[PDB]
Amino acid sequence: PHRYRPGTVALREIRRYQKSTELLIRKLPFQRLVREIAQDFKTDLRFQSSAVMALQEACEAYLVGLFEDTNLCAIHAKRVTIMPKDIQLARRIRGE
Amino acid sequence: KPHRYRPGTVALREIRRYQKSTELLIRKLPFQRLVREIAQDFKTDLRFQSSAVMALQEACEAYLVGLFEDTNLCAIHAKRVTIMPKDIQLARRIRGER
Amino acid sequence: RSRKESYSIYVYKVLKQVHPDTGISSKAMGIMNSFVNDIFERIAGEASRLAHYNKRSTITSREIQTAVRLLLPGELAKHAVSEGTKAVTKYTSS
Amino acid sequence: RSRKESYSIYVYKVLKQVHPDTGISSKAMGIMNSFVNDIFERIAGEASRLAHYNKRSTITSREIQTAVRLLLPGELAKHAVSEGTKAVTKYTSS
Amino acid sequence: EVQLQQSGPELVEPGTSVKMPCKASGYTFTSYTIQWVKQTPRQGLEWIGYIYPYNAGTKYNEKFKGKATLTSDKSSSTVYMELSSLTSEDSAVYYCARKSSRLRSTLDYWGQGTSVTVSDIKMTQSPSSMHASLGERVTITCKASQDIRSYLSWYQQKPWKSPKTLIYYATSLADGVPSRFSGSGSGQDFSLTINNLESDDTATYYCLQHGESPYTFGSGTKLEIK
Amino acid sequence: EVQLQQSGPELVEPGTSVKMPCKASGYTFTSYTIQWVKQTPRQGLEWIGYIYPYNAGTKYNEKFKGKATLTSDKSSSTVYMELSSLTSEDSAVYYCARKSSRLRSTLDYWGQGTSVTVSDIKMTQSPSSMHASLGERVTITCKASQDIRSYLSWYQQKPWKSPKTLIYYATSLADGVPSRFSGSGSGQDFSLTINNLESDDTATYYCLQHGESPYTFGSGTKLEIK
Amino acid sequence: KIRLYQFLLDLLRSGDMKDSIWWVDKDKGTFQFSSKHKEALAHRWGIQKCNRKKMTYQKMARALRNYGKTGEVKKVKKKLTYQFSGEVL
Amino acid sequence: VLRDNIQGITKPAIRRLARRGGVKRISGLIYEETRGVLKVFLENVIRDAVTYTEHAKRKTVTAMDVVYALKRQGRTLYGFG
Amino acid sequence: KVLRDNIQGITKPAIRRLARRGGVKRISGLIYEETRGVLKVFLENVIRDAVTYTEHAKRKTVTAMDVVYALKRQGRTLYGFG
Amino acid sequence: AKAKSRSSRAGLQFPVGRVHRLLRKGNYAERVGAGAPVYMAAVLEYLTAEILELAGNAARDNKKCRIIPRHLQLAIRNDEELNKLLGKVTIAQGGVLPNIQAVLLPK
Amino acid sequence: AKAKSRSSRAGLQFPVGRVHRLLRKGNYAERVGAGAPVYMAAVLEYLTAEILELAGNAARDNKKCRIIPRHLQLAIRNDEELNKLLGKVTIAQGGVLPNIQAVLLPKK
DNA sequence: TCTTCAGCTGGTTGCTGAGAGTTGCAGCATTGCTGAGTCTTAGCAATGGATACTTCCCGATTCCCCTCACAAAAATAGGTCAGTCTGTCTGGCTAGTTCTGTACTTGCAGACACAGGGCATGTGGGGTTCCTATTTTT
DNA sequence: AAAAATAGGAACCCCACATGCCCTGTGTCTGCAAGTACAGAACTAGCCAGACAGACTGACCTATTTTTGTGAGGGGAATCGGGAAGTATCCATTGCTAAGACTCAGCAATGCTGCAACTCTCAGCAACCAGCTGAAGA
Repeated sequence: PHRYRPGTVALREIRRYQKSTELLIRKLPFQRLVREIAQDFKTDLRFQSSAVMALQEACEAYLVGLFEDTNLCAIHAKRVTIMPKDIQLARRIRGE
Repeated sequence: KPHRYRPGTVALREIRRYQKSTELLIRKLPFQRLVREIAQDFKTDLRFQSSAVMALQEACEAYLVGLFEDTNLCAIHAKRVTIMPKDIQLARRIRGER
Repeated sequence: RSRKESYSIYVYKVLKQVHPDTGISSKAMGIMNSFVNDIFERIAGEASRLAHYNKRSTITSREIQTAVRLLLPGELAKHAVSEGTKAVTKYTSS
Repeated sequence: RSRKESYSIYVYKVLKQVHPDTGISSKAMGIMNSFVNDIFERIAGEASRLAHYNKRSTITSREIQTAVRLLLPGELAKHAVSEGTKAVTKYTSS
Repeated sequence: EVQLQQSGPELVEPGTSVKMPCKASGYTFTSYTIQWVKQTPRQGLEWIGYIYPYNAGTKYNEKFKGKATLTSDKSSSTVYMELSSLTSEDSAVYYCARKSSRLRSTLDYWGQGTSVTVSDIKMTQSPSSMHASLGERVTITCKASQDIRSYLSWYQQKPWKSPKTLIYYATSLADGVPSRFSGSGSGQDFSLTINNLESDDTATYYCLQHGESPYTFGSGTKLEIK
Repeated sequence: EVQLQQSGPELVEPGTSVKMPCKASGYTFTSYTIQWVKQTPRQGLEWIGYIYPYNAGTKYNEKFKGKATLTSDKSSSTVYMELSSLTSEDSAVYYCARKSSRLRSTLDYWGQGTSVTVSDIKMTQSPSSMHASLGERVTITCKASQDIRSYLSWYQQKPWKSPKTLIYYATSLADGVPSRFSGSGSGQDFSLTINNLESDDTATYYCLQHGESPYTFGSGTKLEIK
Repeated sequence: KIRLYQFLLDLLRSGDMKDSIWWVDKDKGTFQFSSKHKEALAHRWGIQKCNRKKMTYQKMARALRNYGKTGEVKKVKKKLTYQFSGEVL
Repeated sequence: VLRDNIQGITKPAIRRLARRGGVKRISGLIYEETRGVLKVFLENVIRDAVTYTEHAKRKTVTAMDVVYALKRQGRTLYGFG
Repeated sequence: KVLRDNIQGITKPAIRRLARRGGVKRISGLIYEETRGVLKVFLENVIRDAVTYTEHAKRKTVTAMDVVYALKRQGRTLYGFG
Repeated sequence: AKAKSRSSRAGLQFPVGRVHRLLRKGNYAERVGAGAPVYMAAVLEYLTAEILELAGNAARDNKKCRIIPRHLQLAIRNDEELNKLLGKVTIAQGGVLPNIQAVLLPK
Repeated sequence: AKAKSRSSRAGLQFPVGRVHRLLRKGNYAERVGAGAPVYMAAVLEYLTAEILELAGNAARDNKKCRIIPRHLQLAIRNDEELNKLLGKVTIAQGGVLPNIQAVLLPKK
């Protein structure tokens, strides 16, 4: 059958997701994760829904900023594929 | 044939001598002339303390050393040992003020 | 039943007076309230620090004007000092 | 005769307490005075900010307790709160 | 301090395409929009479009869409206007001028003007010309078609010279202008009042709105002194 | 949560190069120094060296200089000790344990111990071994040679087990230890106070100084219950 | 608000895109709707009124019959017609 | 008690967060390291948030204190108070 | 008096010394121009903030304390000057 | 006499007395001047009016009645001065600008 | 009655009264508790004692009997917690920590 | 019998460390009162169980297109060197600026009557939203 | 035959609109103290001026890093398919946040004091100079 060339489909969801504004990470595993990582500080905390919304959107904003930083980092090296050296350099320049 | 050093060992030697020396690498007279050059365009006939211009001095060499080691990490990332201006622009971009 | 005491209606009135027809969501009101509050403690902390700098126990228009010049970059500073100067000048006449 | 009011002799006392046989330059006095002032204004701003967060008009050992748990990272926090706790306990018993 | 350099005059046959620059200095280049305007002797001034070099955003007039093209170089702080398929009714003086991205701001500084020769809302200026001595009142009218939220400014240009900004937001004075000028009016009726008249004040005056996307000038008004 | 994974015992002929890991988890691996100590039946616990993974800063004991070799791996959170040219008197158990960078801090959590088998201030635990019932009154003396600024830490070691941290900074009780244990003394003379006694107290006790660069362990005190 | 019949009279007075709706008798206020561009009118009126889902001609037919109860804008028995009164013109 | 929910963020989720940032091609070693940096972001942010909630004697964590913690960290968030 | 042409006053061996303080082995001959540009924008920013601080103080001589505050403005806290 | 608001006196919509109260109990200074709350109401109306104009222009370009936070994101991210002012802030359901590298486009 | 210093009452060296005065006139709140200034003094003595001890070791292994700010930077840069507390610092007359890159080392 | 070298006695000119003077600031004695600690209960949102379905994710295949390994160049920048041009460090000298001291004054804090704007609530017009019954041609 | 046009019941969202009420911002009066115009002491910034020495810089050789080209290879983009949690409503519970009432603990405010801190001045000592006196050497 007809098969699309690689990259064209990928830039299609690049185009539809850069104009999209909804949330990208599923709510139930993310709240399970935040409860698991909050369990170690003090056992049996409690979360309202807006707190989980704030954590999830702060994580999405931080990760998309970090990913565009790694994009500039990787395309500086004349490459279109990101490796952990790129994220290590981005976190080192940003001070982490 | 006079004895000439291969490139790099003089560079590594001045890396070693300038990483333990703490004195100021910029001459004071051109730097204070430069900050006066900056100073006319905001207001006329400003006056500066010597401690003030040493403060701006060591602040700006700290900023340039931070930028240059960021440029170093960017150049090593690009499988290179030479720095080009695109490394400085990338460092300025990732640090957020562009 | 607890007097939440937000800034929603003033952003509503300014939005109506300069855009007579545009609609508006409450989520953007939350965005507006967070923005105006964040600017408020930023510029108020700058005014407090600058008043404490010159051994001033009062905050009048001069130091907080200097805080406007420090915080808002570019044309924002001169336009903001224009609006504020006009406002306090016609307020002085009352 | 200008009454600069630095902390040079006090940090001199504590360094002669902990290192009895070492002198120190005035540049390090400037560094340490700037350090104590900068750290103090940071932690005091966080303490006042936290007191404003809870509609509390005072700063006691609990607010500065939480604030030094906030700003000092990791095990510096627990050692600092241990020594601060025994200090305020000894001052309480007088 | 601020400079807006342009190119020289062009002697161009019809049917071709011409590139000219607008090199500028003295300010942060990426933080200001650059506008392009042409000057025809029989319709006055005609706004073309603008560029915002912070993100290379474009916007063109629908009367000049396709003919007009803006290209910007961030490295040399130089923007380039491109006219394509030059017809006979293109011989005009072309100006490039700076404006901030703020809506309250207006066209503050101008280039010298590139004179190229070839081989909606309506704005009305009611008194076309007047004669006055060195000390009396003069009143100019800038009645508009639609409603504008005080987004109007006045300009004075000398013959064979760049325009100079006089008022901004129709009421607040610009930089370096004396207090003789005073603007008033809001909504659809706008006016500028001049206190004292001098020998250098005789020029051509225009009022430009920016409350809407098509930036429209008035018909112009020539002032005569003594 | 804090875990120090170590390898098992090894049967190595002398003169061979031996490397073992000190894998850690449950905490930020770079934030803490990792110390190294060996224990012999004839000399007791004896400090070897440490590495700090931020700058790979290594400091070795003078009598273990050349014999000991440290390497660090930030990727796998592992720290390796290398033993070269194995002496016949090297058949001993080897412990690597966690310590923060502060001089107020000390060795808080310990590894299980690798029993590797081969085919300065003199500080002294004054009481040799105490015999007690379930409710007596005991006190252990840790007089040193020179002065230390309360840089003493008390350790309890069960037989064939890791040592357990009891007191830090010679007076402050460690986390997880009950209030029955308390340290006292400053400068050169010190005392460890235990009021209540149970069956689990039957172990060997140590005090450790860290005011100087070569860390020296105590002679050891074996407490006996009923 | 009451923008419905007002703007329906307004684009008729403006004379814009008459393939969908056009005048047949301006004195009595009647007009004849096309059966093809009604989906374009549905999308155009939905984006003007800033709705949540796509408008259907059955739904605008449901909405515009409420004016007959009030008595200003009425409906007569002829295929795809709708008319005003003398007061609202 | 809950465990191993770091793998709960599935492979197309890291792919879609890459897609928002403009990333064209992603190597296989990206995903676990992004999980690790996401985890360290949660541990510091939730540590600040739980310290704020322990100060107020509240065992229910508010979104307002989350805005507090992100604003002190340098990543101020809007719309939640 | 008036002053002119001192942004080229810093020499390229001095920029080389700054680079060798930054721990880089090999530099190019093209680095000095944007080095001067970055240094230019950094001091025009800090002098704008500092002369604003001085101009509130109704002083004509810029001290060192307002310099410390101007560096503290961008999260670049400067030490040992008070 | 007749009560008259300082906002009504100064031609402000934002409440001068309320921002005055927040300056009194905001722990900023032991005394506060008269003109500072008027100044703050003026500058806050400037900031809100300007970014609401950019958001309304973005909504009118997209042809929406209602201001969405996506319009606010497109309003503040498309200006250099607002990006300098608001670089370190995240916005609820704002998203990012549509931006790709030109080299990522195919030949 | 005999007056004793609150530093002497707490057994510290930093002035509790000066700290309390600076807290009251620092525009933080109009009420200040009793334990806050002594707790403030305690954490300040901890920070100063730790940094001066690290500078003492840095002077001792450099065979110097006077602390230079280079010793202060070698103290403050050699700890992740100190560097995290002082990420945005510029220390006067100290230089930079000596580090080398792995690629810039010679191959042989 | 003269000069010349040398030491004592008395007054001068600096020199210097400790008794004494001085002043800003921490600590001690009340006090009231007001913000902070405690108990109670309403009430409202969070946590867990139920269920369908629907979207997403995990798993095998392909291939093709980036990327890394390697050779040639060829710009390009580093090591020496001659001449130099300029930074610096000395000493002085204004002289515009800055701090200290007062009067007073004028704008701002404290306290009380109030009433009008702001908040939550509910309602009503003006729209949307689905689906089922009736009637004319294409 | 048949489906677009035609009514209508029944809900469903949203933007204003009215109202109760409540609570806090205006207003007026009284007190009061921080800021300021003014005058003078002092202080250090900019400039001046000369000697000098050492970094700067253009030139030059050379070596060596980088870039461009070729090419294999393997890793992930794309695709199909089938199962599996995500989630949207729906409810029960409960616990825990907070308003309100009550009671009181410590801290701002006031006044006095006393030690804190280098500072202000002081009386004896080191060197300088001359008159007086006395021994040495011609």
